[PDB]
Amino acid sequence: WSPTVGIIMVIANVIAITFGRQTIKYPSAEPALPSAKFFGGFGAPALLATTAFGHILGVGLVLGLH
Amino acid sequence: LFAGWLHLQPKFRPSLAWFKSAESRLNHHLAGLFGVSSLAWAGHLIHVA
Amino acid sequence: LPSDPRNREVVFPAGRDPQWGNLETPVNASPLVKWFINNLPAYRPGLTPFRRGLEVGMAHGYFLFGPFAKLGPLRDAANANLAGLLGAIGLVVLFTLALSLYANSNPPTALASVTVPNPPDAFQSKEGWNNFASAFLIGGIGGAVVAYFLTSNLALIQGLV
Amino acid sequence: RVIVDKDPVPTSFEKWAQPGHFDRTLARGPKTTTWIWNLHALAHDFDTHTSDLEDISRKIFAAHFGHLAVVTIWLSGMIFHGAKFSNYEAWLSDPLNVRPSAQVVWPIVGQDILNGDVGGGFHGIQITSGLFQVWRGWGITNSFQLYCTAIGGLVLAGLFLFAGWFHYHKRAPKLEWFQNVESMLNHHLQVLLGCGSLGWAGHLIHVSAPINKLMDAGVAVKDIPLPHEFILNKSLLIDLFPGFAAGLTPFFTLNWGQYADFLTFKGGLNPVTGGLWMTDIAHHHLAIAVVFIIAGHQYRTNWGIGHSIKEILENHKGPFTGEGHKGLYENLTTSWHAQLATNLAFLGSLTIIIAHHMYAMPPYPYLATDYATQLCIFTHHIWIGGFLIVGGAAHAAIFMVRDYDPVVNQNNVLDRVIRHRDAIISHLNWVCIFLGFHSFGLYIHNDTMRALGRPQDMFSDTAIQLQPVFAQWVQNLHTLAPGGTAPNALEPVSYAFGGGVLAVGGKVAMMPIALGTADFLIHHIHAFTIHVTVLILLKGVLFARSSRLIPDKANLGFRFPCDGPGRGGTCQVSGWDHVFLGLFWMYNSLSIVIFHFSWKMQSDVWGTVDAAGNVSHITGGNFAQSAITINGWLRDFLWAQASQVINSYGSALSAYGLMFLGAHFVWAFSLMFLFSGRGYWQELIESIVWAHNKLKVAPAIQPRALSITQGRAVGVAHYLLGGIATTWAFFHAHILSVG
Amino acid sequence: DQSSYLIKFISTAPVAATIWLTITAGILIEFNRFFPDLLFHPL
Amino acid sequence: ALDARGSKLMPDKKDFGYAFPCDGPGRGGTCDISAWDSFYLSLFWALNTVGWVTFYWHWKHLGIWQGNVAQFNENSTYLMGWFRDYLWANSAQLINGYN
Amino acid sequence: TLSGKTPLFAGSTGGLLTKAVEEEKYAITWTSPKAQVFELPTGGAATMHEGENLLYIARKEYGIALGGQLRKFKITNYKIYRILPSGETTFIHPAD
Amino acid sequence: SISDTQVYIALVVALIPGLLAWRLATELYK
Amino acid sequence: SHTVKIYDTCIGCTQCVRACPTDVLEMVPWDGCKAAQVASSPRTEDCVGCKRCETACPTDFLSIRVYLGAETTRSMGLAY
Amino acid sequence: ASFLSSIFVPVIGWVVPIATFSFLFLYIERE
Ligand code: CLA
Ligand code: CLA
Ligand code: CLA
Ligand code: CLA
Ligand code: CLA
Ligand SMILES: CC1=C(/C=C/C(C)=C/C=C/C(C)=C/C=C/C=C(C)/C=C/C=C(C)/C=C/C2=C(C)CCCC2(C)C)C(C)(C)CCC1
Ligand SMILES: CC1=C(C/C=C(\C)CCC[C@H](C)CCC[C@H](C)CCCC(C)C)C(=O)c2ccccc2C1=O
Ligand code: SF4
Ligand code: SF4
Ligand code: SF4
Repeated sequence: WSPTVGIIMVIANVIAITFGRQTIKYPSAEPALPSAKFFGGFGAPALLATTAFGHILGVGLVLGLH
Repeated sequence: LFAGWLHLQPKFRPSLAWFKSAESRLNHHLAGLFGVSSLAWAGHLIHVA
Repeated sequence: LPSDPRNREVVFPAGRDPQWGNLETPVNASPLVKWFINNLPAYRPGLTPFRRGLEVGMAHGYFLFGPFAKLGPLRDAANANLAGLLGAIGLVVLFTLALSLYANSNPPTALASVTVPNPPDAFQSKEGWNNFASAFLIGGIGGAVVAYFLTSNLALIQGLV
Repeated sequence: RVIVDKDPVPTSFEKWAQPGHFDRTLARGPKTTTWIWNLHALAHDFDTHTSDLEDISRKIFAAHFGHLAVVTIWLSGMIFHGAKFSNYEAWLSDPLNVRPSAQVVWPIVGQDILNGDVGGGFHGIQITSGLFQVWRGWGITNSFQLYCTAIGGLVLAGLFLFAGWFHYHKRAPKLEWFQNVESMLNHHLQVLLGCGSLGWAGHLIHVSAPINKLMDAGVAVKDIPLPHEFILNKSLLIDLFPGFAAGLTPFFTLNWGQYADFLTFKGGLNPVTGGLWMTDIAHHHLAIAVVFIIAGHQYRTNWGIGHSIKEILENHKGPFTGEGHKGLYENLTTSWHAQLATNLAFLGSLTIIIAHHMYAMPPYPYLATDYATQLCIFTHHIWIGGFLIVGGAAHAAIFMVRDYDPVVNQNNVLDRVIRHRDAIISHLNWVCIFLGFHSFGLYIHNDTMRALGRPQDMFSDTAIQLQPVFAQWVQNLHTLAPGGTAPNALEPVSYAFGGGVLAVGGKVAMMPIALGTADFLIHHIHAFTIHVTVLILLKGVLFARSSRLIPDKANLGFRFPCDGPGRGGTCQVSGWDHVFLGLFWMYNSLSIVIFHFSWKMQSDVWGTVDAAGNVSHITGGNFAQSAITINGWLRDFLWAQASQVINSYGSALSAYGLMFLGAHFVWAFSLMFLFSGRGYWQELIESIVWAHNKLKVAPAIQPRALSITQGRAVGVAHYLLGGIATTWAFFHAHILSVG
Repeated sequence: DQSSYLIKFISTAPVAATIWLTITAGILIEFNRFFPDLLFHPL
Repeated sequence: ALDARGSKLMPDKKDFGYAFPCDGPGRGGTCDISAWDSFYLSLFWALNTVGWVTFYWHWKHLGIWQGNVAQFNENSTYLMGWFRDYLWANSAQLINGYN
Repeated sequence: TLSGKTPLFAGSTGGLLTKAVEEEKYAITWTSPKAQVFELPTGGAATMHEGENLLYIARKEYGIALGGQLRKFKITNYKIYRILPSGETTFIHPAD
Repeated sequence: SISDTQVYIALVVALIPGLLAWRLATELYK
Repeated sequence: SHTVKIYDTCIGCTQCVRACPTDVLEMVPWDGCKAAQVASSPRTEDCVGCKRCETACPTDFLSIRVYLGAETTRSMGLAY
Repeated sequence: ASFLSSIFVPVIGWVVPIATFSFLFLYIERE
């Protein structure tokens, strides 16, 4: 029973947590098919890993807060 | 009791220059041991006590 | 819980000869275990072979009062504890035979393990094993009487303490 | 990284003509009758031919399409036989009275008496496989949905059989396609398991649970609409399941509490069917599906991110275990038996968990109502799970002989169990002996105390308690979990722990199973017969390459009879022979699990509920004071429950009377191979070849006795066949009569 | 000749003995649908 | 008895005495080849055959001693009547010796 | 004497037993071209040295089962002795 | 007061510093 | 120990010497056969009764034969 | 569970000093 309020971008923090976390933590981090150009040493699959993990780390958090 | 055992093992055993780094104790103990713990107890009073 | 700390090991081999069929583990050579086993009366330095079997008989004769008196057939009757005394004394005698039967058969020499670096020198002669057998019967019977004396009146010692 | 060879093997009938083309020694032609048995033995053993792992792996992957075809032909056959030759449409109207039946028997020799009256104007064999519970659980209403499924299965059986031709004889993969185990685990965990359970979660919500809710109202069978009208006419997904008008937007605004009508957490049994709630299975397979799609994004592929298994295993090492798990990647990415040992000991152990998690939590409509079905589903997958664990132990011993390498497996955890393998076995030898006396000898104690007229000295509920404290406690935690450690549930995970009695009509669906002194003994018999089975199988794995008796056992092979009569005698030293001895203990262990089940459930669970809630069990409640003596297992279980299997002549259970005696025969027949030896029977044939030489009927292919390994293999195959089929025919004729 | 390999496959040991024992068993089955219960010759 | 002095698979069996295990895994293996081993296999049959002569003795007389000759003459032609009316039915007094 | 190096392994439970004190004990020496991984007949893997090696084994059966395993390393120089507990070393393999 | 059960949890948990105090006091030498 | 009898029918195949795992057997020169050598068993106190030597011999019937005799410690195959 | 006083207090009163003093006396008098 949590409709989208304007301040439900908790996941936008959670996504911003993730690639701020996982930039310094990947072993390879620039495989192929880059997003040219984009800040941070990412390829396109590495950045859509962090935005996918933050979109999963953020869904459990909003439901945790009911 | 585990921490004192751990910091006697040879690569976990601190060097001499770690002990005589006096400016770094004063920053961590004043801000953290004194300051955060006084902040945490103020969090304990307001939320709980 | 890093020990030495990310390194190194404990199963170094027995006596630094890997071609011997034994290893040093934390059950072999942990110095609380090695101190315990070396100081049982079978292994303690400075004991007569009569003196070794005297403590071994008092210990094994002590707890064998237990399962006869509380699980035997007479355990509901008035002789519930006397049935455990005759069973415990009656089975030390069956062990006194087996010690004397082992001793008279020209018994082999005792081993030397890794937690015990020597056999205690009284366990290689027929005369040495016979003193161990004569002590076991004396201490085994006496160790079962003192278990019979304590458990037969449990309300009295607890009132007198 | 897909690279595929173009036409390696020409499709021809050339090699169908000469038999045994695969091996160079065996293709030169038969000389004795030993050649006939080695053709059928070395047939699907593709590893013995070459050293080319690329060539062997293509045969292995294509033959795996062959086994997928015969399962689909079998499965679409069971739907087709259930379409024509069944009473499925008469079973749906009254599952409390109509018995599940297929397999109408041709009437030729008087075997039309096997077509007995199951109810519904239909004569046939009362099935116990439970396919009517599955098809109702799928939501099939009429026969035409069974035809198009079965005809659809026959098409799907043809695509598997065509691709097996295609991916071997036409377009075969290279080696490095197979060793992409990071790429394999990502597709197989996500698309097969995750997307398979996500798609099936869509099948309960839109299709199955609307139909099974209309069935529980007792509306009709024909008047329930077709399940594609539930998708078209959305007004019928809103009469039932009212949390549906909000549509698709509460999924994406994270208003997942809007969906609380049809993704529930009811946690218990449906009081109408005695099965699980269909809405709980919907939220199950959906929540199952999210976890698999996430966890299948773990291993590294062509796009850089992800874990590497060669870098996961080599980090996990400790002080005790030296190099740890360093080197186990090369064992599991080169050898096929190391994969086959792992995927079979853990799928066989999974199958036993499925059997325990389906009798207490019956997942189908009217499954716990039919006692004849629920007994046989357990006892089926028990045996299927037990053969595979012995197979994982078998194909691990084959790994140690052929595929073990000292250079890779230096000082890792595989190497460190071969240093202390004497400490492993002899400490396991003690526990098997310790559990033998203190579990079975407490039955021999109770046999003698009751025979001596001393019932007060027994290990029973009355005389000397042995109450299972550590399992009576865990039942009290799982009883009190709703409201406590899992507040969102209503009843427990099952009623086997606590709760109450749920009756469906008259028959008990599930009752709280109370553990006592007899349940202490028989759960420690189980630990005894399992640790002894481990003792035999692990000794064949650790001592596969050598021992103190044979220092070069891996030089001889996995499967050799002996090393001669010397050293006292060295017969049955091989790694094959420890698989041979473990099949008996597997038979011994699993026969008591299915005897514990078939008499605890009849004495303490199953039965008929009266009006006031009094539960009248099948055997009157006699497991307590009779499952503590071996006389009681003989009197009240084997003797008393066989009064329906041997008195069944002139009735529809006549075949179970014939399979009961006919399996006592084949069991006893197997002892001729086990007890006797080969060298007797070769001498006897020499006196029969003489009478065949005299009248000039001498065969050109010389007769030989069966070899030493084969005479053991024939003697265990005929042993396990007649011993299980005795129980197969005993469980059915007892429970198709009292159920 | 691809057709000769099918005559040569139909005359191996298990394939010929499957067909011949099927014709043998089918004669005994279709004799017993029409003339059943023949315990002895009626004379 | 007749092959005790040797045969094709193993000549000169007289040089090895009466009871010897085998001659190895060679020549296909020789498990239970000795003349003692043919004593050994026969005592399974000899205990079996006297089972048959004493199951049949005992159950024909249980009809004479009880006055029911019709139970044996109907049911001893097929092997369930041996299994049911003799093994199963008579062991009810026995197994209830202690309950 | 014998005077050989001992291969690299962490010890086994196979090893030697009480017979090596009491009745007899064997020992096999071989001169290896390099250091590599072989198998012990006592059980497990080991690592030979370069030059003359030495492995105290329990029975004569072990050293000839090992010598066949050394033959696929181009090592045909292995010599088994019989070391009695009185110190009597007997050259037994080969005969010359 | 507290229940009779909870006293035994406190005794078993107290073996964890009792073991670790014996490890520290012997790592500090004899 | 056991007893290893070698008859005069073998051909000097050297398959029995290369199969006895305790190395009981050895070849001695003998002007009879084509390969001009016969197997000999000078160390039968080491024989463990394995009958690998009877399995590997070609000639029919076997030129080598192991008679199982009194079993000492070396022929029982005991490491203890 | 007030009966634990009957089993911890005599152990600390009697058994703990007897085990400690008999260890320390044999440790200080140890060549
Ligand atoms: C933020 C990080 C941090 C923190 C939390 C600590 C914390 C600590 N360090 Mg430390 N240390 C740090 C960083 C840190 N250090 C760094 C970076 C270095 C290296 C440069 C060191 C080097 C170092 C050394 C070399 C030693 C310590 C020690 C200690 C301990 C001090 C003794 C103690 O417990 O007094 C606790 C004190 C307080 C909680 C504050 C008390 C304030 C006054 C006295 C009382 C006020 C209380 C008030 C009146 C109310 C009380 C009433 C209530 C009780 C009822 C303490 C756990 C010593 C130790 O014991 O080692 C384990 C020690 O020998 N540290
Ligand atoms: C055929 C010989 C035989 C005889 C005469 C007995 C006699 C007896 N057995 Mg028994 N038993 C036998 C064979 C025999 N057993 C075998 C073969 C087994 C193995 C299956 C057992 C296993 C067995 C068990 C497990 C138990 C008995 C028990 C008993 C006693 C039951 C009466 C009672 O209440 O004890 C009342 C009397 C006593 C409790 C004590 C009597 C004094 C004892 C016997 C000896 C006293 C010292 C003796 C004089 C000198 C040393 C012993 C000597 C033999 C060297 C009785 C003495 C029960 C018992 O009490 O055992 C102790 C019991 O628990 N038996
Ligand atoms: C803190 C530990 C502690 C504990 C638990 C006790 C407990 C007791 N003391 Mg005490 N005492 C202590 C310290 C302690 N004392 C110290 C430090 C001193 C020195 C000032 C004394 C001096 C003292 C005197 C002078 C006397 C006591 C007495 C007593 C007993 C009074 C109850 C009664 O009527 O006895 C009823 C019980 C008995 C009479 C006998 C009980 C059985 C005894 C204790 C042991 C039996 C054998 C044993 C199991 C094995 C060998 C002993 C073992 C310690 C090695 C009781 C057992 C009185 C007493 O009875 O002493 C014997 C007494 O006269 N105490
Ligand atoms: C995932 C399943 C699986 C797979 C793929 C394999 C694959 C293989 N196994 Mg393995 N195995 C398995 C499960 C499996 N096994 C299980 C579960 C067991 C335990 C019983 C074993 C026990 C086992 C042993 C002990 C051995 C193998 C061997 C082999 C290899 C050759 C087998 C062969 O050619 O048989 C050809 C097929 C046959 C000989 C037919 C056997 C027919 C059986 C005995 C009767 C079936 C009864 C049937 C249900 C009832 C019929 C009734 C009748 C009236 C019609 C091959 C790599 C052998 C080997 O050397 O590996 C290299 C070997 O020695 N396996
Ligand atoms: C009923 C038949 C039977 C029995 C009793 C056993 C017994 C045993 N088998 Mg076994 N086995 C059997 C059939 C049987 N097997 C068959 C048919 C096969 C063919 C496949 C095998 C294959 C087999 C293998 C392959 C292995 C065993 C193992 C074992 C041992 C398990 C340890 C144990 O529980 O001992 C405890 C003893 C009992 C449970 C028997 C009851 C004895 C009572 C409690 C006490 C005796 C009463 C009394 C005191 C006697 C004294 C009286 C006095 C007058 C003399 C044990 C010796 C394993 C082993 O040895 O490792 C542990 C093992 O590896 N067996
Ligand atoms: C290690 C350990 C353990 C174990 C232990 C035990 C359990 C022990 C036992 C105990 C016992 C087992 C005890 C014993 C003791 C003894 C005694 C207490 C004795 C006494 C005796 C006496 C007192 C006698 C005397 C006499 C004589 C000698 C002769 C004459 C007569 C008379 C009577 C005077 C435990 C578990 C804790 C845990 C861990 C550690
Ligand atoms: C019976 C038996 C034999 C002899 C059994 C043999 C040789 C098998 C023969 C049985 C089959 C059924 C014979 C089939 C012969 C023809 C191929 C079939 C002719 C009929 C066709 C129509 C099929 C052994 O060699 C043996 C060895 C070791 C332990 C136990 C035993 C054992 O019990
Ligand atoms: S299996 Fe037969 S031939 Fe082989 S050792 Fe055993 S008894 Fe001898
Ligand atoms: S006995 Fe056999 S192996 Fe030896 S020489 Fe003669 S034929 Fe060759
Ligand atoms: S007994 Fe036989 S197998 Fe053993 S060494 Fe002698 S000849 Fe070879």
